[PDB]
Amino acid sequence: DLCFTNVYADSFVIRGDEVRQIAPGQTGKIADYNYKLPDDFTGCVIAW
Amino acid sequence: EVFNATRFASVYAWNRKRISNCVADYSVLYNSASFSTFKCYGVSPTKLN
Repeated sequence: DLCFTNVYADSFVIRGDEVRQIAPGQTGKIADYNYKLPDDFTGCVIAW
Repeated sequence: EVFNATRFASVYAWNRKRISNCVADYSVLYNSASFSTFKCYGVSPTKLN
């Protein structure tokens, strides 16, 4: 029921154990040195 | 000594080890240690450093 303003899709591949690190306030190898989400992140994280 | 231990204890006889006088630089675990679960309760993870 919504319209989205500035839609960006960020795609990558990680380990199964590192999927938990894709979150606004996570630490770890991926969250620190590879890909960090903002604290006020608005959007959806999808992993398969 | 903790995450690379050869043998772990049983859950009913879980082992407790004191940690003192050391620098908690957990980034050294990035190379070899992969964790399925990492949940902190009384502190945000990004503040641990």
